[PDB]
Amino acid sequence: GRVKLPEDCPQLLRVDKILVPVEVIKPITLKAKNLPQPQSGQRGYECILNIQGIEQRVPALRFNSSSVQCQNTSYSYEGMEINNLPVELTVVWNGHFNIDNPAQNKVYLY
Amino acid sequence: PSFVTFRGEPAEGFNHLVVDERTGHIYLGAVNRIYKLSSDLKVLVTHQTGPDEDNPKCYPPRIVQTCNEPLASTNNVNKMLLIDYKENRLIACGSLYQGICKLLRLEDLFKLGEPFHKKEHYLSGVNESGSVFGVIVSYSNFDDKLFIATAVDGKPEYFPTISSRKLTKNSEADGMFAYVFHDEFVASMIKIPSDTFTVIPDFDIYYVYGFSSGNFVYFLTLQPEMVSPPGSTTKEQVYTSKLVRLCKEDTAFNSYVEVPIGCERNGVEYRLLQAAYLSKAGAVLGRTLGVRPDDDLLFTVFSKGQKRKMKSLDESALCIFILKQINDRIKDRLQSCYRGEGTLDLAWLKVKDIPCSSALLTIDDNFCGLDMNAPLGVSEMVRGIPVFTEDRDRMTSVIAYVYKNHSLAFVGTKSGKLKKIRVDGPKGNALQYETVQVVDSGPVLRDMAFSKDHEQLYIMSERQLTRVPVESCGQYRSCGECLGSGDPHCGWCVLHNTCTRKERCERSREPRRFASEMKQCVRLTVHPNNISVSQYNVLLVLETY
Repeated sequence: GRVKLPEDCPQLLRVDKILVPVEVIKPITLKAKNLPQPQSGQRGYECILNIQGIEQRVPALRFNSSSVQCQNTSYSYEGMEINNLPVELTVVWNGHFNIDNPAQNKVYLY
Repeated sequence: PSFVTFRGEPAEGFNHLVVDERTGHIYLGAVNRIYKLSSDLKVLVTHQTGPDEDNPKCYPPRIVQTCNEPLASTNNVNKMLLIDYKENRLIACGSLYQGICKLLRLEDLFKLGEPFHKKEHYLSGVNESGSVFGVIVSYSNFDDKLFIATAVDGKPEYFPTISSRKLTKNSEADGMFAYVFHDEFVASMIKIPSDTFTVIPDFDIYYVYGFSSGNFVYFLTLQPEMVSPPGSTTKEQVYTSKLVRLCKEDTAFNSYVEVPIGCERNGVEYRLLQAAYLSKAGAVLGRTLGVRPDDDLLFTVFSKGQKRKMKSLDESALCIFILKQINDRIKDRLQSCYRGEGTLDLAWLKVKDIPCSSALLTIDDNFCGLDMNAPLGVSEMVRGIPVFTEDRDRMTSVIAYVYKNHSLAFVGTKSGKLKKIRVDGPKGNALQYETVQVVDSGPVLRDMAFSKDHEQLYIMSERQLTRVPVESCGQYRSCGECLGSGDPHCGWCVLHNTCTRKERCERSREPRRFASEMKQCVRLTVHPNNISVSQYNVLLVLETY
């Protein structure tokens, strides 16, 4: 569990842009590094999308120290105002613990 | 004196217990909890496996996919527990996940991994504790695996009752619980056929005990009414207790064998296995038994009749099987099939009876099984040698060990008592003592293990674990009394003037230092036996032998 070096820290690595169509059931695979294995008394991972219209909480599975995936779900925003809406996403585990997002990767709902 | 114990730390529940050979630390499986305890039964660490929102009906549990059925916080029962020394961890398989298994680190109980994603990662819907068993066998790398049997609950498509699975080094690895050899045609697993389910609705295999011997793996199982008892249509279910075996080496699963097992006492039938324990005889039992030092033995416990596996009868009997004898029965059976005589006769597996094919073969104990005359059953039920029978209070569990060549047997009771039995068919006698370390009102569980040092015997109850010492000879004050009691553990440590076991007496090995029989005591005589009150300071001579 100890982190002496900055390279080793828990963070989400970027992949080709995450495209998400509205009203489509799709999984969102993620890559990352040094994801912790939840210890006793600690719950699993969730994907939180910060959409002003609706914030979605989808639970996810941590396959290994470097990969995650939100489960099949569909997303939407109300308005039909703009085609491409980038959304900040926060990966959390054990409820509150937010994993660091240096790149600040976002999900594009189109 | 009081016995050291661990109360249900969760006062709430308890299910399985195991001891680490090196450390002596005791790991205890329970509902919603897995505990690590010291030899003394002090609480080392508590793990929360428990209450998870879930539903038994749902296939791939909520995490993988959405389930229409409503969820409720439910209890996760520890179905199984197995120590993986090589991996330096503990496999603690639960339920309520569709039976997902967990890996806890040996020292701290840190969760190394718990594979949920694939179908193999799910063992069984079954909520019941102890209905599952298995063995972990390991070798150096590029040689290895886990054999596990579990009940299906009528899930035949989802899970295999018996399987040969993979245990990768990395707990994170996806590969875990994958079948050793998977082929489109045949996989290292045995499923229950759908046809058999339709015929008998409820059929299910419950695995009580399991152990590795030589180079095989045996399981004591309970099954349903299939040609026993005869019945045209479904109605009542009665069970038949049988022995199962596999070659460790058979990826194909061709080696499967299944013999019904039981024993009878004066015209009374004891068909249902409560528990079993593989062990050694030691010089005493082995000699009269006619065995080699290495040869194994299997102590077992059976209830009377075929009825009510859920709640069996009080009448119970402790029987015995010599592995050589069972091996013979199996070899005898195989050499017969190879004769081409009769059918395979395994009702649940093969509905339509296929015939045995004759062939030229050298039939040995090594025989792993062949493509033709494939998995087969057995006609002649193997009878066991009876030892002790309790009518009033049902035996629940058993263990045994070698002490100074004498074979001591331990038997749990429905009452919460342990019996210390010297088996003396090969010698000559019966039950030496009974103890209530445990729990005066209500019973003991099959997981009953002796410590590594073999000083104590941890006895598990639904509520508590109790460290019952294997002898309490100290109660006896004199050589006459000590040897008088007869409980075989006790001897008179002459110089110490105390009553205890051979191990306890320092220098007992030396001559006349320790007394086994009353004759050895002590005999004393005084020459002036009678002396008058008037006399004083008279010389007396003492003769002692």
